[PDB]
Amino acid sequence: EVFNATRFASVYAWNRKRISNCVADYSVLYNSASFSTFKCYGVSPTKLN
Amino acid sequence: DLCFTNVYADSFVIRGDEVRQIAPGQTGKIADYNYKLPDDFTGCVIAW
Ligand SMILES: CCCCC/C=C\C/C=C\CCCCCCCC(=O)O
Ligand SMILES: *[C@@H]1O[C@H](CO)[C@@H](O)[C@H](O)[C@H]1NC(C)=O
Repeated sequence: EVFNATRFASVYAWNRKRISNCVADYSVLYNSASFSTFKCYGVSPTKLN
Repeated sequence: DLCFTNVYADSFVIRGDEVRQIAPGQTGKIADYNYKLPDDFTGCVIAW
């Protein structure tokens, strides 16, 4: 519902959404999604799991 | 102006958006299951 949505918002009226009570297993994105930019700031990616 | 000791060349083909994954950290599909570099890496990466 976040990554594979239908219409996104405009940058002047950008959208915000809360996430709670869920398991963050992102390897389910490997089969479909291919990101051009991914950057994490206060955390290393090898520790997100 | 240097001389190098134990030179190995590794070769493969990937997709463009995955090139940023050829680096010491960089979790992802290519780095988790296919090809991984160490943290104490001395060498060079080239892509075209
Ligand atoms: C849908 C919101 C989920 C909330 C996630 C919260 C914390 C986890 C942080 C980052 C993981 C997001 C996926 C990283 C991109 C996949 C590439 C990879 O690294 O393999
Ligand atoms: C969205 O639907 C599925 C969910 O993973 C995905 O495989 C597909 O490629 C996506 N389709 C779109 C919106 O292009």
